[PDB]
Amino acid sequence: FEEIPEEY
Amino acid sequence: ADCGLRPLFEKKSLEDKTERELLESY
Amino acid sequence: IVEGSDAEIGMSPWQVMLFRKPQELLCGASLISDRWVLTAAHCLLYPPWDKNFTENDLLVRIGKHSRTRYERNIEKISMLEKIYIHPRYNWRENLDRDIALMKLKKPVAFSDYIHPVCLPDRETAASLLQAGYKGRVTGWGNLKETQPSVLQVVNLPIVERPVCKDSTRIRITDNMFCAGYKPDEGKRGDACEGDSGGPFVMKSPFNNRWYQMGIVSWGEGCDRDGKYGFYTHVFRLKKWIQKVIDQFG
Ligand SMILES: N=C(N)N1CCC[C@@H](C[C@@H](C=O)NC(=O)CN2CCC[C@H](NS(=O)(=O)Cc3ccccc3)C2=O)C1
Ligand code: NA
Ligand code: NA
Repeated sequence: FEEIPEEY
Repeated sequence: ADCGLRPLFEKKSLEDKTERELLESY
Repeated sequence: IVEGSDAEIGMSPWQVMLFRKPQELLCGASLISDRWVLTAAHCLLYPPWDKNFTENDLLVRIGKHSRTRYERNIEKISMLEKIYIHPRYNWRENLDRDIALMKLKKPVAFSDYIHPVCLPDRETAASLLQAGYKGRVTGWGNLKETQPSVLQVVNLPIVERPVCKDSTRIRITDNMFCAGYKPDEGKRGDACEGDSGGPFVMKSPFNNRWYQMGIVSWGEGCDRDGKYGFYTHVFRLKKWIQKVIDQFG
């Protein structure tokens, strides 16, 4: 999985 | 309200490539 | 999905990805309002497998096309506020009442790629839920008892209850329906691992709207001859759906 925004 | 009417298909009066297969079975 | 094909962009804008923050794909789900997601209870809770997911364990991803890329400017990722499992979900025997509601931390915004599906009314249900009428299933699950790069779609026929019953040892309930081609039909297709919680939808010929009739629930293997996928019967549980939203959102 391509990493997702950290804010999430 | 606006449920089940797709912005890119129903709302523009375009059909997806296999939806006739559904309708044809009814 | 087995023997399906790539979805078209914006073809299933109510399709949701249940994503585990290891960060892995748990199941599909469907958007029924700006704040409510529908899924399979077993996606969250399955004691035999030691599965009991909580609000803070998951992320909901909406407007997706690709299974793994973070689709910048397209998808929206929400946090769950609360999970509701059907009080009579039967995880001990047959996954009877395999349904849950997830209320989002904040209403999502509609877009070309994010739009809710309708919930059937008794009369839509009455005329569409007929043996031989086709529905559509979508997901990012296994292709084979094996993973797509993009959302897959497959159109499948509802099969007569007796045929369903006689294909398995599990005992079937009024809260389930099964779908697939019969060995004779020379057309294949089925949901597979990772598709659970996704929508089984039909397009009404009366008002040209898409209705979610079923939820990907269970089966035995994927695309086996003489076997069929089983789905939760959304209309039979609609009462419970209303409720929760009403009694809470
Ligand atoms: N449509 C199919 N052919 N499927 C069968 C293979 C993949 C399934 C999606 C999956 C996504 O999570 N659902 C399953 O894992 C739900 N479940 C949980 C326990 C094992 C069970 N399958 S089984 O063990 O063969 C038979 C069984 C079914 C119901 C309760 C217990 C036993 C199953 O289908 C659907
Ligand atoms: Na049987
Ligand atoms: Na089959």
